[PDB]
Amino acid sequence: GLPPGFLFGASTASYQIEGATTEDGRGPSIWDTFTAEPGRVVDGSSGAVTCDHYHRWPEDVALLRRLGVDGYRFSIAWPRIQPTGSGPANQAGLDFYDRLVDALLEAGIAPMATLYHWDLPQALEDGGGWLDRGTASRFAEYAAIMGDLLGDRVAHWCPVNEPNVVTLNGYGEGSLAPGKALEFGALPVAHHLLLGHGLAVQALRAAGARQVGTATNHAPVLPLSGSEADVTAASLFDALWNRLFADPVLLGRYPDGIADAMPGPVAEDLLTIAQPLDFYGLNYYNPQGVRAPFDVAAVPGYPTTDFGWPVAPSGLTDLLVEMTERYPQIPPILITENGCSYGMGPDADGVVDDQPRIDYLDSHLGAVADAVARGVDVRGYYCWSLLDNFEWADGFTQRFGLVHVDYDTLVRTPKRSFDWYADVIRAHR
Repeated sequence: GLPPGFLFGASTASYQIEGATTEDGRGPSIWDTFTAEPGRVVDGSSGAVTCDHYHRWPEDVALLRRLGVDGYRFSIAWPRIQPTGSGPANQAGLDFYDRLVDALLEAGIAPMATLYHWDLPQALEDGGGWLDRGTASRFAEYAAIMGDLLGDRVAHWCPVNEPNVVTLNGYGEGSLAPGKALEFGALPVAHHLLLGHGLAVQALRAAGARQVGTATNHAPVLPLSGSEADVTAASLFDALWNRLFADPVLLGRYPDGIADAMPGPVAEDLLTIAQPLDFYGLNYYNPQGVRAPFDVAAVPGYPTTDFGWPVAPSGLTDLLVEMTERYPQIPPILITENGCSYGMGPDADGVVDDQPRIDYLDSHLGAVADAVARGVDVRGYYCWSLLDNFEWADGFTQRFGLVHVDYDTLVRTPKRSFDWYADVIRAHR
C-alpha cells in the first residue's frame, strides 16, 4: 500500500564503511581519536579498514545497481575534503566523491549526500568542536565546497545526521566521539549543529543544489510507569530528543525554556535554522522508554534485535502521525534510515539466511503504508544499511547489512534480505 513512485534506498556513512583512514591526505577525525583510546570500542576495533569501500566502491555500486534501489544515501568525509576542517579543499578527496557520484548516475541511482555523519576533523575539536559557534561557519564553508563540486548531480542532501545523537551522546554523556560529558552544558552543541544545518542549506541552494532536507533521529517516547517524575522525565526527553531538533527547523522556535538557555543572537539564529526544506528526513529504529534527570531504558514486551533494541513497527506509524500533528506544514517525509542488527553470517553453503531482518523490514514498510493510509505524506524509505559495517562504540559486533561483509577477506555476500528487498522494489514498480 505504498504511494506510486515511492523511493526505495539503502544508506551508509563514511567512517563506518570507507577505511583508508590515512590515505590521500585524509586528516584525523574525532573517531580516529576515539577508536585509538582503550575501552572505547567494545571489541577493540576501529574504522581503519572496515568494509574498505574506499578501494572497493565499484563492487558496492554494482550491488546497489543489482538491488534496484532508486536512491543511495552516503556521507562525505569532511576530513578527506578539509583535513583540518578549514582552508582549501584536498583535491584527492574531491575526486573520490566526484567519481562515486558520476558512477551512481550512470547506474540510474539518485544520490543522497549527508555532509556530516559524525566524523568531525580533530583539528576543529581541538579548538572546541561544536561548542564553538565558529564550527558552524567552517561547516558552511565545507557545504559550499561540496555544493560547488556536486550540486548539479546529487538528488537529495542531508546536512547533519542525527544532531540529537551528536549532542546527547557525543557531548552530553560522552558514549560516542568526542566523548565529552557536559550534561546540559552540551545544549550549545545543539544550537550550533542547527545553525550549521541552516547555513549549509543556504550554501547548497546557492551552489545550485536540488533537494535539501534532514536526517534527524526521532522516536515515540514512552513513560515506563505512571509517576509524575516518570511522565515528566519522558516529556523532557521528548522535548530534548525530538522537539529540540524538529521545532527550530519546522516552526522557527525552540521548545519552551530552551531559547533562554542558548548562546548568541538566538532569534536571528532561528531565522537561519528554519530554512524551507524540500523534504524532512527522519531516522527511526524504535520507541524509547524513559523514567525518573531522566534514565532511558528499553520499552518492555517487545522482541529485541541483537543490539537489544525493541522491534516495534507500530511505533513508526505512531511517530509519523504525531509528527504530522505537531508540524502540519511539514514537507514530504523520507525515512532516511531504518534497519536492524542481526548477526548471522554465511552458512556452510555460503548462504546468509537473515529471515529476522526480513521480518523487521517488511513490518516497517507495512507501518509506513499504515501512516500513508491516514494521510501522512511519506515518499521514500532507505534501509540502514547496504553493508555490514563499523557500528561506532560497538565496533563490528552489530551487523545491519543487506550484504554480509567478512572483515578479514573483505568479501561481500548478499543476504536473503537483499534478494527480498530487490523483489519488493521490483514488485512496486
